[PDB]
Amino acid sequence: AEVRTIKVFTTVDNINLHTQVVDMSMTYGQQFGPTYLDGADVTKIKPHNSHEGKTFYVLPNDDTLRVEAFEYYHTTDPSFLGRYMSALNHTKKWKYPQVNGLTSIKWADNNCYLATALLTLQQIELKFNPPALQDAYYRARAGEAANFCALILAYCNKTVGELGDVRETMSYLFQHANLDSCKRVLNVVCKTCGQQQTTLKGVEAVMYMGTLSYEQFKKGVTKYLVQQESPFVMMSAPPAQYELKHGTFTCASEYTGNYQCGHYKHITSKETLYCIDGALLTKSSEYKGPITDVFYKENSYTTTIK
Ligand SMILES: Cc1ccc(N)cc1C(=O)N[C@H](C)c1cccc2ccccc12
Ligand SMILES: [Zn+2]
Ligand SMILES: [Zn+2]
Repeated sequence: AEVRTIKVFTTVDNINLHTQVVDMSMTYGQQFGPTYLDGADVTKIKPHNSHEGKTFYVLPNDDTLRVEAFEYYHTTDPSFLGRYMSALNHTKKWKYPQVNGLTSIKWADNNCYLATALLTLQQIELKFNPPALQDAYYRARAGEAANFCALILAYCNKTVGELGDVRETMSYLFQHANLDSCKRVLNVVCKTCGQQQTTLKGVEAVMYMGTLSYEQFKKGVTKYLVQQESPFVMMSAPPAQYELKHGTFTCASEYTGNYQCGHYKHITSKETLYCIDGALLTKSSEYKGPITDVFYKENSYTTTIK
């Protein structure tokens, strides 16, 4: 049989391309292990004349790719690239409309939690350690968030169509952001026992579960905030009917519904109050509803309590 070939580029990061020659009589799986073309799995398919020149992903089956891959994703999960492509295969069909000055995601495949989280990240100062996330966040800020959402699914071990928790997701991303300058000192007091002062750093320093109001946390829940050093704070608690006031907060997640089967919305404080429901938009001067996460910006705070 006539043995024909084409040339292609393989990569793990789409930053280093490595020219390959493929036998057209064999599937890519017989030459590259698993193989993808914008996420679509091409392991079981044989080369086409049109694939010549095009860039193909591969699993890091050789030391170069392993290095390239860790340097780019900051992970060694042997399944990461696969889960990123499969997700990407899906998130590329999503629409990412600009809603109220920000990138959003039209509802599809239970992505309400990804949308609310993508709106939140555009609004708080976050610097990602993995290049993959740095690169995809920057393209994402410009309405091309298909890769950003697909990497989030793969970093948070979720599959398209499953519902996630906003707070759990953001927690994952925080583990990949550079939040080392972040500190938190708490003081707790009893009139009989004593007082316990905790100090927290990093991810734990910007996240709290039990209250939605920063102001309450500075007065007392007796636990009170003594010092906080962070670009922002995330205040979280199980959904409770709550009232947000223009100007007192940056953003917030509304979780309507039941445990692991509800709907998420994002409220943002700009010149007025806006509800960003995926690709839908309402404005209002006040807002009340089932709120679970409030986000407040910050630089430095020190208490006056003694
Ligand atoms: C969407 C989702 C996916 C995975 C997991 N593990 C949880 C959730 C989820 O529903 N979280 C909301 C905010 C929630 C959190 C905490 C307590 C809650 C009690 C009652 C209702 C909602 C509650
Ligand atoms: Zn006591
Ligand atoms: Zn208490």
